[PDB]
Amino acid sequence: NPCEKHSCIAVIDAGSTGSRLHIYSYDTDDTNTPIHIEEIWNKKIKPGFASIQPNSVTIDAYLTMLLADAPIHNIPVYFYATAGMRLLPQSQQKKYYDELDYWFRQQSQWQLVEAKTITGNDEALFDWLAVNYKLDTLKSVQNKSVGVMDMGGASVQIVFPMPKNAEISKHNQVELNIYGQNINLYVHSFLGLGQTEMSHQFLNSPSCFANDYPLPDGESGQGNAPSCKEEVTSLMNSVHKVNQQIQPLLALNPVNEWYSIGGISNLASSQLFHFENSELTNQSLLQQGDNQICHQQWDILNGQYPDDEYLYQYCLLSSYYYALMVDGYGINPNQTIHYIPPEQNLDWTIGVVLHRALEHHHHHH
Amino acid sequence: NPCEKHSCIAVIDAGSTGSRLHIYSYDTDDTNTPIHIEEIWNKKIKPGFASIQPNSVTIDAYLTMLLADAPIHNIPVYFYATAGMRLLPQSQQKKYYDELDYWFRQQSQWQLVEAKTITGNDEALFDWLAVNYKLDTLKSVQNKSVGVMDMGGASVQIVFPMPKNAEISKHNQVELNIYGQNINLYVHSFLGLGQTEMSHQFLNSPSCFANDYPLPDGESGQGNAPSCKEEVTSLMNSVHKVNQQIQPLLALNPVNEWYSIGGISNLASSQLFHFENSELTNQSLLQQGDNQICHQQWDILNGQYPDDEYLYQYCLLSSYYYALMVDGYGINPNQTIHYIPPEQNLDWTIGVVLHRALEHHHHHH
Ligand code: MOO
Ligand code: MOO
Ligand SMILES: [Cl-]
Ligand SMILES: [Cl-]
Ligand SMILES: [Mg+2]
Ligand SMILES: [Mg+2]
Ligand SMILES: [Mg+2]
Ligand SMILES: [Mg+2]
Ligand SMILES: [Mg+2]
Ligand code: NA
Repeated sequence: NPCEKHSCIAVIDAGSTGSRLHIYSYDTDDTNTPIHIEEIWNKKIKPGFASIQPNSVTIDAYLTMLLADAPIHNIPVYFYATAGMRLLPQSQQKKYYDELDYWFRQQSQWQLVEAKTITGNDEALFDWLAVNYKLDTLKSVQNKSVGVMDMGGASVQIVFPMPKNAEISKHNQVELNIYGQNINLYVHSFLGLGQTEMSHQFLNSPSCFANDYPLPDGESGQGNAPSCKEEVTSLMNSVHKVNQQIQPLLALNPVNEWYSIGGISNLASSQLFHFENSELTNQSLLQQGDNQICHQQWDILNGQYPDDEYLYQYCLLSSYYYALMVDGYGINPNQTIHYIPPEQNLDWTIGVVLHRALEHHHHHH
Repeated sequence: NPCEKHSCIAVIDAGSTGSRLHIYSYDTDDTNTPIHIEEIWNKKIKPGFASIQPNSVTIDAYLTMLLADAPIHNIPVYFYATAGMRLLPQSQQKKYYDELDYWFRQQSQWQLVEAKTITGNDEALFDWLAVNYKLDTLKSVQNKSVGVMDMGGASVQIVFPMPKNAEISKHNQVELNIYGQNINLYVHSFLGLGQTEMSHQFLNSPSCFANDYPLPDGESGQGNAPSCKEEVTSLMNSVHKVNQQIQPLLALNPVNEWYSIGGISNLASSQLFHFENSELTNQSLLQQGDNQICHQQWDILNGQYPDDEYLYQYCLLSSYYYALMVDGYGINPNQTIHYIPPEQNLDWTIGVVLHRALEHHHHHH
């Protein structure tokens, strides 16, 4: 019974593809900042909260499915929705939260702190805090710059150390004080550039699918990762101006180690790829995707890798990740990108556990 | 009961935002081609079929809601899904159709002819047939070229007369013989360019929202339709190459009269616009959206136009329709675009009633 010996908190990541409940036990240091954070419960359900009908019956069944069987209920809960909910009209988001708030008003133990759609900049902050907590890089001032990417279904986040810059929007910068050190981060989220939303722009692009894959328009895949990559790069740069926004900042504030969470782990774990030590390079990702996936016959691939979820998109996703990281962020194709092993299902939720403590009894900072 | 006096057929348009059942009565001419087509039943339900959970309980409820109270059931039924279903994995589409097939197997009167996701090119053919049927332009050879656009949530279609060309893909050309005339059409659908999917790439663009509209990233709208239009044009052309594909063909094959169905009629019916005769020009649409919507204060607009669905997107949609029609298709900003009055809810379903008869007892043409 860990919550009889430690503080405990529930954090729900309500993302575009599903909601994942975490309960963490933790202790605190001399400034009442969480340490010894341990996950004691993890439950995920599908589909995304923004994808279910926003009526009482459906939302009530979904929250019961997510929460009722948790081992401890008398604890603070944060329900934070991300890019899936950001895509909806305000009226629709309000209907979801009104029904969710009603559901919690009928719960006598759960302590609902907040339920809301967070900005992609908050999500990026929590991404960086969660990964650095796990890497054990927060307790002391670092030799090296650690950058984090989160590759979601609807948005993608990038976040890295950068000194305050009064020429850049206040919304894209965060200063915090944690474990005795002052940290200044650049944060950005690109809504629409998550894998699900991006893919809906390229489904009839033959270069983005394995040979003979049946495209929606009745034509056939004819995969070519470099060509698909160039198409996705036009969405990255001509549309979203990722290069113009990110490249000059990384040039001035280089990152020594890149970590990624989200969907790269799922792709890179395919047996179609040869990666070791839970790390890849963009050049190897694009080359392997081109040679083993894009240029292979669809029917053969399909039968040969039967456990590979969204295998039909692996030519597209190899090309898209390279477009995003290389052509968008300007990362060198030969630079190592660490991905957190998929078994961990690491998300940003530990960031909430840490962040909520940093202002103590100041309520409006 | 019309169907005791006439042939009858049910056609379901299962689009990205909902499904609309029509039952038509009709007679036939001396080639057994439908004439005197009349709508005797129309029922719409939300949301889109591709948006409900694909299990027997939910699918069964949805088809029951859509079909059970129809006045006549012992007739052929076509269930044709469009771009909403095109966006999904093949496995997921198979789940939906396996459950739908099972549901129809428990029905003793409905005669399910086909239930499938049709290509955007098929949808574009039906778009042209349905509109030209309503305009009464099919029975005799036209001295005028009539073009049709269908502005959907996930795809948009364009279709216009074009003599058969050996240099253009067979998939984008259709020859038919109807009412004794031979008609040759160019058809194209752009998946990802329907309004819902398009909008997901611009939700954090301040130029695309009314002043002080709260964007997902925490920043404020600062509307400017020409600027928003140039952003949306980069998705049309740099990404989808609409201009390169369409403009040369319209240059060689001018359209004399443009008609649109789908979302234009919803937008243009707002009291923010001044249009007459159910027609607009792109020049006027972009100017009016810029000055009445983009440059206005969000809270004022929101309270002033309380019945306007998706009012918060009208600066974006004005800018996007211009980007698509002018910068994409190359239509002159001063060219009249007819929109079918919104009360009609005219879709492409009459196109199915006509097209199914054209090959008579030939089953593999
Ligand atoms: O809600 Mo997301 O899947 O992290 O873009
Ligand atoms: O399924 Mo659509 O809404 O006609 O693009
Ligand atoms: Cl298509
Ligand atoms: Cl955001
Ligand atoms: Mg996420
Ligand atoms: Mg292996
Ligand atoms: Mg439609
Ligand atoms: Mg969607
Ligand atoms: Mg009026
Ligand atoms: Na999308």
